[PDB]
Amino acid sequence: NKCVNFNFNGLTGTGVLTESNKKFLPFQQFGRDIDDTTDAVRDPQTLEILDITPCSFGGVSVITPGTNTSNQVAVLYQGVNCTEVPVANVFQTRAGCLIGAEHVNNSYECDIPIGAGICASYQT
Amino acid sequence: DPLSETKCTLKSFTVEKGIYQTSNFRVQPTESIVRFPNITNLCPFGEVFNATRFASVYAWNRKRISNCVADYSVLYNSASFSTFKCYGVSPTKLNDLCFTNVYADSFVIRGDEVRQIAPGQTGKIADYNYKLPDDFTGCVIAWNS
Amino acid sequence: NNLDSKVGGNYNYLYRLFRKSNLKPFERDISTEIYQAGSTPCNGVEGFNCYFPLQSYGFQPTYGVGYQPYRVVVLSFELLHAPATVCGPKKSTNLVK
Amino acid sequence: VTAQKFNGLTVLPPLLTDEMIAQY
Amino acid sequence: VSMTKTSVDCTMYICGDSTECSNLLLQYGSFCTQLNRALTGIAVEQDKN
Amino acid sequence: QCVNLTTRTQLPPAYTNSFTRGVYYPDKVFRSSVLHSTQDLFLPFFSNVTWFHAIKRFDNPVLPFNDGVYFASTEKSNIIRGWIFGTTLDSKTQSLLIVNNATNVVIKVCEFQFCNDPFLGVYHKNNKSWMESEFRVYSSANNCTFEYVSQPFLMDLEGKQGNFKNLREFVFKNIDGYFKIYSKHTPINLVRDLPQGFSALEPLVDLPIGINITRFQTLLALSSSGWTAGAAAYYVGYLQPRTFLLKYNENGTITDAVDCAL
Ligand SMILES: *[C@@H]1O[C@H](CO)[C@@H](O[C@@H]2O[C@H](CO)[C@@H](O)[C@H](O)[C@H]2NC(C)=O)[C@H](O)[C@H]1NC(C)=O
Ligand SMILES: *[C@@H]1O[C@H](CO)[C@@H](O[C@@H]2O[C@H](CO)[C@@H](O)[C@H](O)[C@H]2NC(C)=O)[C@H](O)[C@H]1NC(C)=O
Ligand SMILES: *[C@@H]1O[C@H](CO)[C@@H](O)[C@H](O)[C@H]1NC(C)=O
Ligand SMILES: *[C@@H]1O[C@H](CO)[C@@H](O)[C@H](O)[C@H]1NC(C)=O
Ligand SMILES: *[C@@H]1O[C@H](CO)[C@@H](O)[C@H](O)[C@H]1NC(C)=O
Ligand SMILES: *[C@@H]1O[C@H](CO)[C@@H](O)[C@H](O)[C@H]1NC(C)=O
Ligand SMILES: *[C@@H]1O[C@H](CO)[C@@H](O)[C@H](O)[C@H]1NC(C)=O
Repeated sequence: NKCVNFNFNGLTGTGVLTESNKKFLPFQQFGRDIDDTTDAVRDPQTLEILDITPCSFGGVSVITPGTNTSNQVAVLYQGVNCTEVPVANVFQTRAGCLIGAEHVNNSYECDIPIGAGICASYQT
Repeated sequence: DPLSETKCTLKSFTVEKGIYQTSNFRVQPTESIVRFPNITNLCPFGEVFNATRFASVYAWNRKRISNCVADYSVLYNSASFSTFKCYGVSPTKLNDLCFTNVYADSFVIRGDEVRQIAPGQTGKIADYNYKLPDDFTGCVIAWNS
Repeated sequence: NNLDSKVGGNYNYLYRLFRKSNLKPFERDISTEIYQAGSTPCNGVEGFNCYFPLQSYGFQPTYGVGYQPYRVVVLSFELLHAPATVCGPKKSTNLVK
Repeated sequence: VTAQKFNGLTVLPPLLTDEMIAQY
Repeated sequence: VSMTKTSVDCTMYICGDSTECSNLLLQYGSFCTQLNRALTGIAVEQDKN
Repeated sequence: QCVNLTTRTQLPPAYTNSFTRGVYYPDKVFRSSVLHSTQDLFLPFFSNVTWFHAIKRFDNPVLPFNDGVYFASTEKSNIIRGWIFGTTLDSKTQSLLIVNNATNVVIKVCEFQFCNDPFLGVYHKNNKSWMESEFRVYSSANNCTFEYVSQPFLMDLEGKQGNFKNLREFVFKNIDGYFKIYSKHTPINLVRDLPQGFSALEPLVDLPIGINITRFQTLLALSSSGWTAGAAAYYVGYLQPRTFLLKYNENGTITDAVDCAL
């Protein structure tokens, strides 16, 4: 559970490591995706099968009113769960994490489309 | 600020209402981690240096090394080895280097005649019982005894 | 050769055989100190596997071509980003509008 | 009919959920 | 009615983790912006659809 | 020792269909619940594999080993025991030796001088026990390069079952100076031909041998000439450069494969 450059038996890759639910044959030392990407490895000391997750990343989106209207903005970390964003008001959605936004309950009419039913607006 | 970073993306001093994609945030990877099946067939170096009796120089022993990992870990790293040169790779770099195929040699000579084991050199050791080739890019070591 | 050779060897000429790493492009390290090639430190002006990185060229007339010394100049410059500071062997023309 | 990837292509979610279109 | 949204981290996809590659990309130029300004157009057009 | 024994009955070579036997796990790499494809050297499906016996009769001729091979034995009491591989076979190059003696397996790479009539020889008496007698394989090996040996066992030659009780099989291949051994074992109730249906051989071991290979021989169990050697059958087939598609399942083990240009 840290974003690292790993290497097992010379096999470099980038990600975070976790203990698998998957199970290898006795003699295999690398495992892959349907897209032929090392999705798994078996540590040549402990042999316990490790699944690899590539670190979470993406385009920061930014939500702004008119420059005329304000200098306030909310910063959106798309796809990323917010649990590693402080390594670089806050809320979480299927579409990403809204930082600098007051999460309200009242379902107003839409203006700034975000995803999975979410959209934003500027109000008191 | 993200406010200056959007003004920058747009190359503009005004921005109206919107959601603007920018700055591809990515976790700069925190450190490396490395794994190997721990070394167990280490190359059998004790008998090349620690052995109780070496041969006569006309009978100079030669034995083959293979199938193993070749640590300099107590070799170069003990100062009592009073001479050494690998001529092509720096003496620091042989733990990171590899071999295709190897033979190692063992014998005794006089301290004055140690300089004569250099390739393309003279004196009765060199010319009559231990001679070395013109390209020689194996390695060489010596110690007082 | 016909200048930089000396028959006893022209050992006025020195190089830096070692350093902690490669220097920066167009850098120049004047450091004299003993390079700690081995894991040991060395304190005082000498020690085991700490070596003098400044080492020497011999040059003599009895040495072969390409083993001989060569005299080198390396011209560097930048271009048209900015006002001129040297200009080539051409006369300025008339001007027309 | 029948989340990042190592190279940074991303499937990204819809604006309206599969419930909100049903509600339309 | 619509096709799935996509975006790509074109820099991570063309040479993941490499600064030496990144300085080669910085000779190519606008291709990384362009190759998501196109995909933004698709992404918004799904919402409008 | 070597003694050149000529004492057998005279027969031509036999042939049979390969069915879907002759695939291996192509790389040392896990996948599960996928249809995945490979291009490498493989036994073509439905090849006329050559078919050989021990009986009165003992099929052990010189075979070419172009691009490596598949080998399979339908067996009783461990009659098929070793393998011998090379190109000069007379000490003018290196060659490889792999056998299973009466107490240890031995694997060696040397400038060998193999026999003209090789085998592994055993005491055969009625006193309820069979033991090592003789080891006719080679004389010289004057340069060597590999040195591998098993832990000590006892591996029998006694038994009297009817039809073939066990199927043992191997792929042998020699690429970038390494050798690659793949195997499998499965019990059988089969009388005179290879099992239909499917499996893929696992990489049993890999060896740093370094020898260009052109021909192969096999070692079998047995006052020299005139002899009894037991009833066995085995089958030999080459490898062509061809694509294959594979089913890797929920367990990540192999389910099926397809020869692409069948
Ligand atoms: C890596 O080294 C260790 C020994 O240092 C080997 O594992 C040991 O095996 C016993 C088996 O019961 C365990 O109780 C020990 O805890 C293990 N030691 C450690 C430090 O984990 C291991 O076999 C070696 N790896 C390989 C591939 O052989
Ligand atoms: C070994 O087998 C062959 C018969 O095929 C014989 O060996 C020959 O021996 C002569 C020298 O006397 C050589 O010139 C031939 O080239 C050999 N041939 C081969 C293939 O080895 C001999 O009959 C047999 N030896 C014994 C002891 O039975
Ligand atoms: C935007 O704000 C400025 C004051 O900074 C004002 O002068 C301008 O008229 C405004 N524009 C519009 C279209 O409202
Ligand atoms: C908002 O709604 C959630 C349930 O959807 C509720 O748990 C929460 O207390 C509400 N908060 C406010 C500030 O209304
Ligand atoms: C040789 O053995 C002695 C201990 O008897 C030790 O001091 C020395 O470091 C050893 N060197 C090597 C290469 O084994
Ligand atoms: C009789 O049996 C013993 C083993 O109990 C065996 O060693 C011996 O070789 C047999 N006798 C003869 C004549 O072979
Ligand atoms: C695959 O896994 C299941 C569930 O654990 C197990 O029962 C089954 O025996 C496995 N398949 C084979 C071929 O063994």
